[PDB]
Amino acid sequence: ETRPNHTIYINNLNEKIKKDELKKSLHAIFSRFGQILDILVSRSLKMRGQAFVIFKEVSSATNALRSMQGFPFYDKPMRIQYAKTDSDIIAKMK
RNA sequence: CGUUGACCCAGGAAACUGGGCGGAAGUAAGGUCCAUUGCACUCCGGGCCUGAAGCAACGCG
Ligand SMILES: NC(=O)CC[C@H](N)C(=O)O
Ligand SMILES: [Cs+]
Ligand SMILES: [Cs+]
Ligand SMILES: [Cs+]
Ligand SMILES: [K+]
Ligand SMILES: [K+]
Ligand SMILES: [K+]
Ligand SMILES: [K+]
Ligand SMILES: [Mg+2]
Ligand SMILES: [Mg+2]
Ligand SMILES: [Mg+2]
Ligand SMILES: [Mg+2]
Ligand SMILES: [Mg+2]
Ligand SMILES: [Mg+2]
Repeated sequence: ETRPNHTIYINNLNEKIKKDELKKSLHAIFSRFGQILDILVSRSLKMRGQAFVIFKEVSSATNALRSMQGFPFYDKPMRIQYAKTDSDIIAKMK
């Protein structure tokens, strides 16, 4: 939401983009900010235009957040929040 | 779809078994047109057009 999460929630994503290449482009732009646990993207009716990237450390998520906030990606301005709830791996990876 | 195999994973002392992995399907995916600004982590909106593939080989449609 607005409380620092390992995982950022991105939206206003250009839905015209194919799935894997939407990752590929996302994973590159963001891996700069730190180790990246995974990137989830569905093009379903209600999951499209949105991506979850999960970082190892919280600080990576935080830095990725404000730095990239509101920038144009594929001709559309990203909106970034902290994700409302922790991504699954965070537990599973224990 | 069948047979004989490769490789990964789970179980098993093992033999092997299951999945990954085939005619799958007008599915995935692609173009367009509509509709959606959507908080998820076991697919998964609709129309038209186009349209695949198991990892290898052979056999069969
Ligand atoms: N998809 C398939 O069933 C492939 C069969 C084909 N005859 C082959 O040997 O590869
Ligand atoms: Cs085994
Ligand atoms: Cs198999
Ligand atoms: Cs469509
Ligand atoms: K048996
Ligand atoms: K098989
Ligand atoms: K088969
Ligand atoms: K399409
Ligand atoms: Mg064993
Ligand atoms: Mg087997
Ligand atoms: Mg077989
Ligand atoms: Mg489709
Ligand atoms: Mg259709
Ligand atoms: Mg073949």
